[PDB]
Amino acid sequence: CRVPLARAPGVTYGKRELTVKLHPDHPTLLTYRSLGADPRPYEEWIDRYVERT
Amino acid sequence: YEHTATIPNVVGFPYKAHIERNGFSPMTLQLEVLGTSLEPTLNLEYITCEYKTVVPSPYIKCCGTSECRSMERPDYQCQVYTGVYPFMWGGAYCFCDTENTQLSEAYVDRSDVCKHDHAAAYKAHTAAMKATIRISYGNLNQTTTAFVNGEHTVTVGGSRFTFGPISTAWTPFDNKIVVYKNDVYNLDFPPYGSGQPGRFGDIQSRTVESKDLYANTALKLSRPSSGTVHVPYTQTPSGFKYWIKERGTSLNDKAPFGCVIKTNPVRAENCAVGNIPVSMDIPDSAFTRVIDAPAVTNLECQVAVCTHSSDFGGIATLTFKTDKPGKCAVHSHSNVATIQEAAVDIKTDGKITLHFSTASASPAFKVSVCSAKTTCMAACEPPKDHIVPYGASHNNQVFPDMSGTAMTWVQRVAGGFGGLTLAAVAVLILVTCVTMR
Ligand SMILES: *[C@@H]1O[C@H](CO)[C@@H](O)[C@H](O)[C@H]1NC(C)=O
Repeated sequence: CRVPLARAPGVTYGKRELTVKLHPDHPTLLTYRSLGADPRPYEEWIDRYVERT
Repeated sequence: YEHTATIPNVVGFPYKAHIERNGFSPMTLQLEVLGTSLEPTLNLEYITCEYKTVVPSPYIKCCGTSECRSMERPDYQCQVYTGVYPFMWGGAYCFCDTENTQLSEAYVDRSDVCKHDHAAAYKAHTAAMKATIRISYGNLNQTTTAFVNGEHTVTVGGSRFTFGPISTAWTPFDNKIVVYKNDVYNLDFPPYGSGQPGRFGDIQSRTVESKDLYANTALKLSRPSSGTVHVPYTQTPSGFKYWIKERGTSLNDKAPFGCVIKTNPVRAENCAVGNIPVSMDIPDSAFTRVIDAPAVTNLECQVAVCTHSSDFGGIATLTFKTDKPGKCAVHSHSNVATIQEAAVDIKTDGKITLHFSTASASPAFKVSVCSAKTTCMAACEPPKDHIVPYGASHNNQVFPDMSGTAMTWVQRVAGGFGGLTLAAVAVLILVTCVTMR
C-alpha cells in the first residue's frame, strides 16, 4: 500500500520559539507534542500554504 | 564486590560510574541504556465488529392462517401481516383478496472478516518493564538484557549486576484501552452486559469463537406497501464503521513522555521517566592494582574557552609530573559538570586535554585522576545562539557556585550591608552597657 510523502516543511527557528512554513499539495495533517509531563497535544488539517509558530 | 548506583532513565546518555576500592587502581564503568519497553497486563473483556442483517426471502401463502414461531436467534422481530396483494413481472399470482399471509423475518449476525477486521478491548493493571543495558569497562564492552524488576541478575561476564525496581510506574495506559490495527486509545467502553444502540459496541460479542452474539441494534419491521413484494426493515448504521470514520486523536500522539507504542505485544518504548537503581559485584582480577603506573605527583588545571550548554565546549588542560607512562582513570566527583572521556592514556610529558560540559557559567567541578584530586573552576560565560537538533548530555542543574567569580560582588556587598548593622548593634551594646551602671 503506497502512500505519498509531503515536502520538507520550511523551518526558521527563533529563540524559545519555532516558526515553520507549510507548502501543502493536498490536505494533510500536522501534529506536535512536548516531552515534558504536560503533553499539550495538537492536530489540525492543512489544505493551503500557512505559517505556524 | 557489591556497590550501588543510580542511572537517570534517559536514552542515549552515557553514564560514568566510578569504583574506588582500596588496594587496587580505581576503575570506571560506562553505562548505556537502549530502548526501554513497558508491557502491561491484558484482560480481553469482549470484542466488537460489524454486523450483517440477515433476512430470508419473505413467505407467501394464500390461505389466511398465520404461523408465528419463535426461535433462539438474537433480536427477532416476529410478525406476520395480512391483506397483502403482491405483484411480480407476470402481473400477480393467485386470486384471493383480504385473505392472504405475508411472513417477514430478519435477524443479525457477525461480520465476514470478523477473523481479521475486529477491534479488541483490554484492561490494564500494574505493568512490568524491560530494559536493554550496555556495560563497558577496561577491554570489555557488551550489551545485556534484564527485566529491571525488583531483583534479578544479569551475569554479563566476570562481574554480576542486578537492576533495582522503578521508583514509580507512571504508565501512560490506564484501566481500559482499545487495540485496533497498530494504535490504541484511552477511550472507555460500555460493559459487556448492555450497550447503547448505535454509538459504539452495538455488537458486544466475546472471543472470536462466535458464541452468543449479543445485539441491541433495535431492528424494526413495517407493513409493506400495497404495490409489490417488499421487506421493509429500519436499522441504524453500524457504530463500528462510524467510530472508524470519526477516529481522530490517536493515543500515539498523547504520550506524556513521548513513549512510542508498538502493538504486537502492546508495549510502550523509548520514553524517559524516573530513575533506575542498580547494584553490582565485581571479581578482584577484573582490573589492575595500585603498583601499576602511579604518576600523579602534583596537579593543576587551566581552561582556554568554555562555550557551553550544547554538547561539549569545556576544553581543559591538566599538567603534572609523570612516572613511567601508562593508563589511569579520571572522572569528576560532583555532577555540576560532566565529562565524556573514559580512562585515557598518559604520556611522559603530562599535558592532558579533557572535554567536559555544564550549564552554569561558574562551574566548581572537582576533577579526580586515579590517585589525585584538585578543584577546577572556570568562567564559562559565553553561551551560543542556536536551537540544537541533538540531545543534551549534562544534568539540568544550573546554579552559580558559592565562591564564583561574577557573583562575588553580590556576596561582599551583602556582607558589608550586614556589617553596618552589626557594628551599629555593637556600638548600641557598648552604650547600653555604659549607661546600665
Ligand atoms: C562498544 O563496541 C561498539 C561496537 O559494537 C562501539 O560502537 C562502541 O563505541 C564501543 N563502546 C565504547 C565505549 O567504545
